Amino acid sequence: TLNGGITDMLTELANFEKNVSQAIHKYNAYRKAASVIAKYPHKIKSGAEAKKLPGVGTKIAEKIDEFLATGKLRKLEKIRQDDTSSSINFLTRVSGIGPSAARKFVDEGIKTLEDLRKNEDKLNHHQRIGLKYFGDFEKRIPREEMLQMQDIVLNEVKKVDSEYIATVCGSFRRGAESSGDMDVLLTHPSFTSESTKQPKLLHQVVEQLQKVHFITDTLSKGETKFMGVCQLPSKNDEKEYPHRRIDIRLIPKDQYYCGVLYFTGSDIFNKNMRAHALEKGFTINEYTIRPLGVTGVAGEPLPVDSEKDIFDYIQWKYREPKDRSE
DNA sequence: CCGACGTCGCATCAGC
DNA sequence: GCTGATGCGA
DNA sequence: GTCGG
Ligand SMILES: Nc1ncnc2c1ncn2[C@H]1C[C@H](O)[C@@H](COP(=O)(O)O)O1
Ligand code: NA
Ligand code: NA
Repeated sequence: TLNGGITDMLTELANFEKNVSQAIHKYNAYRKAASVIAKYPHKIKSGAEAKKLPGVGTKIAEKIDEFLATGKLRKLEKIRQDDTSSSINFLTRVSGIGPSAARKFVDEGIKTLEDLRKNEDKLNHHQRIGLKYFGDFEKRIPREEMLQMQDIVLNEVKKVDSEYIATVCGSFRRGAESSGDMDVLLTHPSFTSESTKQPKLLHQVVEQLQKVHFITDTLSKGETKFMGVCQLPSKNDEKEYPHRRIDIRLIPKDQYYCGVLYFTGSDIFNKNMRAHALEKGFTINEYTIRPLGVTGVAGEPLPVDSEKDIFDYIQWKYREPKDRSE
């Protein structure tokens, strides 16, 4: 209502720049421009007013002038009508098809899901699974579902080994009523840096979840990370729950809790905590915490074993995930 | 002017 | 066959 | 595209 019309404009140009022009840097720029505006409690009456905000320059200021004066963006309308560009942006929506594949497909005449089904012998394992759950992937995951899903993973991860620590991070940790992705992090005492690579640990857990029919498909799998699809048990009378995305990541006990807080969020929280860490003399790198020197030479990573453990370094108190928004 | 805007493990591909 | 670049996803 | 050395 306020600046929703402008934000929608910037977000469209953002996706265009990512999928069509393949300019991730201009994509992030347009995305950042829409962010600061979405936090502005006032109706932007002119581009000059918007340029004041960090992330908005002259180009975006001029665009707003046209959007308010004419009622839309002239350059944006040409993009929408352009069959070639509008189709490329669509194909990328499919998990597996990126900005490169989408273009290669359109050149061959493949532009829709219907056209994809015909030429399925041209899609790899990932691209096929994506097409299969095209809609199920674009749907949001309610907290209640996340809770039910969590119990299963926790029950199965402990049922296979009591020394397994698994915590679902992300928006879920912050108490979000939604999620859209099930990011799980796990560790074991038998895995601590110096310890040799463990292709048995992650594989062990994955097999157990597939054993109870939770994990349906697999996008990619290795010795440390896992990416696939999952689904809750079919309910009586009612229709079965949609297929959801799930990522499992094995992390050492030395980088576990340090890696937990990072994936716990938020995106703004990481920035504020990264800057404050440097103010005291420490530097965060997702994995460990290093005490830099007078010239900035990071030293030997100091021991970490908990969530508050890291706060007991930068003179900060334990801030609850429900408040780690900013 | 003009270069920096995170990352990185896994699957597919190129070249040798 | 092995090595190394490129594409993809959060 | 937007910022800052
Ligand atoms: N450019 C860049 N650098 C570093 N981290 C980034 C960047 N862009 C996004 N993110 C992080 C911020 C969130 O923790 C996560 C997305 O959360 P999700 O719930 O998966 O949408 O990705
Ligand atoms: Na600005
Ligand atoms: Na895609």
